[PDB]
Amino acid sequence: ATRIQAVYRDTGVEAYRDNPFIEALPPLQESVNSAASLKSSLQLTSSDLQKSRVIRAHTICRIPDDYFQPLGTHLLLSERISVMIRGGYVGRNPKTGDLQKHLQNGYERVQTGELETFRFEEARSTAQSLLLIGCSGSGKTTSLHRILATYPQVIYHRELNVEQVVYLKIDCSHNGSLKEICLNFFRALDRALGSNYERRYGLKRHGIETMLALMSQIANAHVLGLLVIDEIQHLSRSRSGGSQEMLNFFVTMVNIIGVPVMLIGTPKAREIFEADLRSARRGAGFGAIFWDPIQQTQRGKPNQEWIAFTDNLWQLQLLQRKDALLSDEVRDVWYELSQGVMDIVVKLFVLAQLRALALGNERITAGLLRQVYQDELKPVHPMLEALRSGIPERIARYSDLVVP
Amino acid sequence: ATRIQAVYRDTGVEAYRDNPFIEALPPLQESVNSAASLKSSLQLTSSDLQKSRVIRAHTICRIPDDYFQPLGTHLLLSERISVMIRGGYVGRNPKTGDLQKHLQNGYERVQTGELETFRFEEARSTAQSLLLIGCSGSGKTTSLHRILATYPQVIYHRELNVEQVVYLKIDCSHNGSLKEICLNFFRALDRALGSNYERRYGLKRHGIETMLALMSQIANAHVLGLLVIDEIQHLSRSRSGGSQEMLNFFVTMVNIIGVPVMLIGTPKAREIFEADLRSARRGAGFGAIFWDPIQQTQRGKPNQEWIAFTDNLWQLQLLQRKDALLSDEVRDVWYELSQGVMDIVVKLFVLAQLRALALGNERITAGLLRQVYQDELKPVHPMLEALRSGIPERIARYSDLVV
Amino acid sequence: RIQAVYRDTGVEAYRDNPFIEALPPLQESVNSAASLKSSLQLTSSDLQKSRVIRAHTICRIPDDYFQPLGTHLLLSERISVMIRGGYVGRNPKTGDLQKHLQNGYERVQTGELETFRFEEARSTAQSLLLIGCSGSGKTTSLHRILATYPQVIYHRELNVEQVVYLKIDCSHNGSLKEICLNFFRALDRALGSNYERRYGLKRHGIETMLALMSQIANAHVLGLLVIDEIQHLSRSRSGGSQEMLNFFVTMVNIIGVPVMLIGTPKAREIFEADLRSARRGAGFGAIFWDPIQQTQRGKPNQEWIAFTDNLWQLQLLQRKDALLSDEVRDVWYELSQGVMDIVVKLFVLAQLRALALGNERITAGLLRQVYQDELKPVHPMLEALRSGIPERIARYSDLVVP
Amino acid sequence: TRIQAVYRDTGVEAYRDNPFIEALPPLQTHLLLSERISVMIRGGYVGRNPKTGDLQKHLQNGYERVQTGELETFRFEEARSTAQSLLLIGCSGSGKTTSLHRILATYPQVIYHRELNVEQVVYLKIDCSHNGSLKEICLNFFRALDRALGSNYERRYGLKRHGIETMLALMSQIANAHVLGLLVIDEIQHLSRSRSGGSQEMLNFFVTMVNIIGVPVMLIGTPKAREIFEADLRSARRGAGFGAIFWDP
DNA sequence: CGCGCGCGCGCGCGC
DNA sequence: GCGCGCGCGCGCGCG
Ligand SMILES: Nc1ncnc2c1ncn2[C@@H]1O[C@H](COP(=O)(O)OP(=O)(O)NP(=O)(O)O)[C@@H](O)[C@H]1O
Ligand SMILES: Nc1ncnc2c1ncn2[C@@H]1O[C@H](COP(=O)(O)OP(=O)(O)NP(=O)(O)O)[C@@H](O)[C@H]1O
Ligand SMILES: Nc1ncnc2c1ncn2[C@@H]1O[C@H](COP(=O)(O)OP(=O)(O)NP(=O)(O)O)[C@@H](O)[C@H]1O
Ligand SMILES: [Mg+2]
Ligand SMILES: [Mg+2]
Ligand SMILES: [Mg+2]
Repeated sequence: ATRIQAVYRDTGVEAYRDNPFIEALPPLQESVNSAASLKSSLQLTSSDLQKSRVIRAHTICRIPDDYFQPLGTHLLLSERISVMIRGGYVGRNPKTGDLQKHLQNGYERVQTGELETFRFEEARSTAQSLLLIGCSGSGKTTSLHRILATYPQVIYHRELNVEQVVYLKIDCSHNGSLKEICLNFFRALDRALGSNYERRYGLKRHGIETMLALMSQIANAHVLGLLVIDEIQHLSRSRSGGSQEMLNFFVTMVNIIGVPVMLIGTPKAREIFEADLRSARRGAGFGAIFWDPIQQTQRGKPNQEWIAFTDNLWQLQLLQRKDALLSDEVRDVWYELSQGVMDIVVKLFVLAQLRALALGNERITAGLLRQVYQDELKPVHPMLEALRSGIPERIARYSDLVVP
Repeated sequence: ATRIQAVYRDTGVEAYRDNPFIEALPPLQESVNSAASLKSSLQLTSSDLQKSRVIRAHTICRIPDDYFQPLGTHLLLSERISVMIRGGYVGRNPKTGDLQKHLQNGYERVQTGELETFRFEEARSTAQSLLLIGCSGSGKTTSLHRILATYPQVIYHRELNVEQVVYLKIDCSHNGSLKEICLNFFRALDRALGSNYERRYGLKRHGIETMLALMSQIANAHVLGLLVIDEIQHLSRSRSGGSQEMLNFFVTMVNIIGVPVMLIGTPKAREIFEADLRSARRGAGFGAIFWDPIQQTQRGKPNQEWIAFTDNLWQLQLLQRKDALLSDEVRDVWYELSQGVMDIVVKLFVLAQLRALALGNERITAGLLRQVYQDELKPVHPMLEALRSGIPERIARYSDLVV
Repeated sequence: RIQAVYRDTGVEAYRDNPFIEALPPLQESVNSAASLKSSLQLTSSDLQKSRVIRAHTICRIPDDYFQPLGTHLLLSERISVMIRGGYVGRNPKTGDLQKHLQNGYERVQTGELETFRFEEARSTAQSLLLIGCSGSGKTTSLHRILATYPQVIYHRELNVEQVVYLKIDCSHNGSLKEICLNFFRALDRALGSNYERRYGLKRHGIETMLALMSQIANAHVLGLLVIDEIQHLSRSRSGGSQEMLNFFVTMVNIIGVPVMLIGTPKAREIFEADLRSARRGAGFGAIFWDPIQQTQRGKPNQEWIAFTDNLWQLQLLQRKDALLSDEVRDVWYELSQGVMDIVVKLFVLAQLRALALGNERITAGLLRQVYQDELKPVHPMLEALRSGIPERIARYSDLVVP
Repeated sequence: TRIQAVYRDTGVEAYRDNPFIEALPPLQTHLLLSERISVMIRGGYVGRNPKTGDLQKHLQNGYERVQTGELETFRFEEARSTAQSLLLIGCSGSGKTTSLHRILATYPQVIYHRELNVEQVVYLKIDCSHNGSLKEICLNFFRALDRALGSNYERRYGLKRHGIETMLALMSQIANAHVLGLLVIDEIQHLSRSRSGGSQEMLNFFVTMVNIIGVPVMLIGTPKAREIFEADLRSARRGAGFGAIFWDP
């Protein structure tokens, strides 16, 4: 563990009444205020602007890692993860030691008449699942990292020895194998938790069945509240024997041990989720969260969200000949070269900053944007010309590129 | 061993006379009375409307797991399970006591005397089997262990040193291999019965030959009353003739040990029980129960079942500006979207409450319903398009669906 | 090995990180490329020597003659930024941070604060792609770039050994078990160990041996991985071509070791299948190295002129002439047509032919003779570039259209 | 049969105090062939010299000098891989193999180093695949190696139930354990006379061996096998390190 | 501590 | 190009 002792404050939900695993997480935040906490930026003083060439380049190449502007779509994502984690613990409440008294009293009072029936079972799996699908570059990995960074990963409960783990992030196996997802599970858990599960069960020549049972044993021992699997699109194309095997193992994981599972991938992963009704409505239990590139124009006016995003990005420059205000003439060159894909915007900005910084004419203009677009982004050209064209036939040539 | 102390109360069935494992069970109930006791709803007070938005949203998200209304398809299933649990104990009663002198007298009056024929071994495997197949979302698991939770999971006798496991629910194996199904059996047993069978019998490199032997021995020791294997559709994975091995293991388990077995799956498992007459005959050894999406109009008059279901669901709204009664216009487009699937009719309601709650217009209308249908319930559309068309060629493209 | 010393850098975010301060100091781009200059030292006494000795000392020119071009200013900065940014997320920060976590936890749970951020640790790895023609010097250039940094550094304060770069290559049929054996071989060649013997000969699956690769690469914290010749992933059949890229994409996602991929334009189309195979194949841009053109504009290009003038000085002939005629240089580019390796080999073979013929003079006729006689399997593809035809050049995937 | 090494040097800058070079006889259309083979042997021996002494003193002195002093940069790992590979094209009955065997007959095949635990072999001539596959040329490597020197890799790794995978790593390991000066190969027609989609995989192995292992290889064939040296410039450029030698009467 | 048995996986050949 | 059959090696359990 990292030894975060647990402190118990009750919340306003009747279904979370006196649950030790629920009342140990940061309290229920409002929708607007929760997405405000995700706001991050890179700060630079006036002294850092009067620095030499190499230090400025090295500290300006840090923007993609630390700059982050929340979006309106995060208002919907944060609500789901709030109830996924908290809701899955409802059925996994450690029962009071006085449970047998109630059972025996009910049994003796139903046996002799005077009571029609009695519920002899309380524990039942509550866990569910969802599926967020978006084009590559939609900023889903970083968004999930920054949302989950608010939660403490592993805590400790003093009264009874459970070393609760809230979440752990893994990725799908490169060949779609099921006996490799367990090695990633062990590696991620013995990195996040303080243990050596990779040594004990990793190099031993156990079978597929006798190590899946081991992963299921670690997860119910330290209650896991969410397991997130990324790069699901690897199940597509060259899957070894099949993908339905891994899918229905995850289904068993959701239904039996009550650990909610969240799946992440590109819309190349819709080809594995539409073959029958079961593999679709069970693939997403809170529905899907389909993310799309941001558009320059709203229903009847330019999109203000992109305006705020572009302005806040444009404020972060280390060029001495910078222009404080941002014109529409050079703003419109961004969208005609980026099409709203959130990665290309920041990468083009950083690459243009480096080019201007090193060309000797440290002024950013519309010309440098296309000048650096035409050399340093060549292997991604044809996938964005299709988005520029807007014709569905040219868009549908690529599986990741979702038709509008 | 939760140590529920057994109490013996007599019943009215002649064949269930002085059975230790039948008299110590919940008493016989009428199916109409039994189905009425599955009713449940979310507990809401009037003051819950004046609460924080987040708390109200979290309260709404608990609807899918607490609201449950019994339909007309629960009478038959309740009756079948109530007979199937309790008919398998006639051929396993350890009430046999001093059976030496009676057999000796019979032998010594058959070897010489007027008795042409006497019968000695009256033990029989009285078990049966069921096959419950329905659409993915009809409520097989929920209704199954809401019905089956009126029975105590484990009952203990001390006059006879036996621990009785009345039922045990296990899922199938992901790859259709008998090696994984015993690990699930042991985990379910030691997760319900307090014990440690998983480490003792599961991580040693025992072959498949002896692990099944240990499983049979343990199931016979604890007089298991019902084994329910869920997700039986997983056997379509083993297309190298590996489903026959798993099927005949359960057939053997019914013929000798005597535990009744229940099979549950989507209609994609219908390709399993059609290779020969034996599979189909024993797949439904006491009938088969097939479920379908609930229909809006059974006849010219509207169906009262769906009307009652949707009216009872409509009263669980924490939106403040709520309509007093459920309008016919929004009701007719409620079926038009879910098409009778019991999971989607509730998920649409929950997600529309969450959408109107976040948007600020705390009221449910048809337009918002279709907005939520298009935006968020996206991957399930082609199957619902096929169900909306009504033509057989569209439906005969997905294996899960039944015409 | 190297015993670490700690010198602070100018960057505010590269501060207190042991794996960054141990590296050489941040240098400017002008002196980074200028310091990467090599030549062979000669004396006037070598004029009177034997033919065999002269031939053996002039055959060494391609090995130790390196004049930086104008493109190296970008490559040096790119590699330095990648190496120093790889270690940003891989910094030991669990020194006394436990009390900070507990204080923040009790402040968020009970007090007035809400927006605490546990576990600032993450991955900051980005990928680079270098695609150029076979002869553009994309291998010896990278060798000279990373010859500046020490291979492995031993840090005394904690028993951790750091290796900053590792050089492997894709081989044969684009299988992952190629690169596990290659990875172990390179790692235990650079750092004296027996990793290949401990893990190679054993009967091990692909997915179990990749985990050992990941574990050992995370033990000796690796700041860069170079996979040269990724053109072997193109003609290779089955589902291995996409799965090797899958492995390299997930290597820069969890472990954090940045990956740089080097190939020829034959492997230009291994990425063009999808969007994710292209964005995740060039993180900080992709560098395409075109061959030297005769004129950058209406005026002649000074890069080629400087190259020829500096390369001309490395001659050892009795009747040698320091000056060179314009006719000599004009046919020099005509025969080779932009590809630098062919230039240096044509020069050295012409010098060898002149030395052994008995005529101690270099002339354009001898250059044409050594072009025709020796470079027989090289010219049928140089003809397309010499003729300047778009389709003739576009016949092959080895050479880009312009 | 192995002979002791007599280290006699000559007035050359590149070859100096490197035991793998001065353990060879004195340096002083067949003239070009002999000169080319000699220079590849010695240049390939250059890039693998373990003649270094107290590197750690020098390396740490340079590190400390760069970290604080006025010296710009220090060039760590001055260890290259000097390998070159020509193509030899000529008809089978012309007599190319006669000159080949005459030139490689001049130098001793295997020599002995006593101060170092290395017994390097100057040349190692295997024949190309008769059926045509990746495996048999590497088995041929074991057979030629154990014919050259008293060895038993034919039993340990020749017919051992391994794959096409681990055999290659062992072959490279035993190649650079006794560093080869030349890997000369004849009859390259059957490389692509028959195939299974893997005609260029053997050339991929050759390129990898002349990149990391650092052994200069030689390829010999009749004008039939020129098809693979025409498809793309990577194979065409690497197919002629010092330039191809087409044989004429 | 040595030998016997079984099981898991890897490679080659056949369809 | 994929599935099945065989063979090889390793590990644990018992006397
Ligand atoms: N909300 C955001 N604000 C600013 N930059 C962002 C945001 N989201 C993503 N980025 C940038 O997007 C780049 C990488 O996006 P990333 O999150 O890796 O894509 P991804 O879809 O989540 N993973 P992948 O499957 O490879 O596309 C980085 O440069 C981030 O700075
Ligand atoms: N009578 C009912 N009243 C209320 N909700 C119901 C009813 N029947 C089913 N549901 C809901 O339908 C959803 C599906 O439940 P579930 O138990 O998964 O059925 P299922 O058929 O086993 N799904 P699957 O295992 O994939 O076939 C749940 O959200 C239940 O709450
Ligand atoms: N800057 C340079 N100045 C002089 N010669 C150079 C230079 N760069 C490369 N060369 C020549 O190129 C040789 C090595 O580069 P080269 O073999 O072409 O690598 P590469 O072909 O680009 N990488 P690859 O084709 O994937 O193996 C050197 O020995 C030189 O002869
Ligand atoms: Mg991602
Ligand atoms: Mg179910
Ligand atoms: Mg190279």
